[PDB]
Amino acid sequence: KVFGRCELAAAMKRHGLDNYRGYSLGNWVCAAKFESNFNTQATNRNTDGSTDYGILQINSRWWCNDGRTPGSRNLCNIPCSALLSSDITASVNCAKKIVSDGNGMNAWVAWRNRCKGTDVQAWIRGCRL
Ligand SMILES: O=C(O)c1cc(O)ccc1O
Ligand SMILES: O=C(O)c1cc(O)ccc1O
Repeated sequence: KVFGRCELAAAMKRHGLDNYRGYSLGNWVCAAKFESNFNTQATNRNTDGSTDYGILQINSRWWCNDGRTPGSRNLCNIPCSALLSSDITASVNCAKKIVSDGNGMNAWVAWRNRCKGTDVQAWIRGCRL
């Protein structure tokens, strides 16, 4: 599913990401924009052999099982394919674990390089929330 900007903001809010670990909703929308272009089906292979999955591009080396990433820890206890669903529940629950692990949203390269230090509130402006 390719979400609209405000559609995804509303879904993320309903699932508890607004101000989760202190990160306002616009941070999460901005991160999804630049990780996946709001596409739940996005997949991208990493140099190290792992793959990133879903709207928040969650990585198979640590967080989910894709059956082809040697050394994977599957810390979210899910198949990576669960991160590609039109239902964002699995992606959100796994993201909550990731963001809580001490490094915050710096875990997401696109957030660090394209959202952090910007007017992230812009990503939710005009949205019914
Ligand atoms: O909250 C959700 O899971 C949700 C899912 C959608 O497909 C669209 C809007 C939403 O708010
Ligand atoms: O592709 C981009 O860099 C981009 C940046 C924006 O601020 C808005 C939409 C986009 O597609």
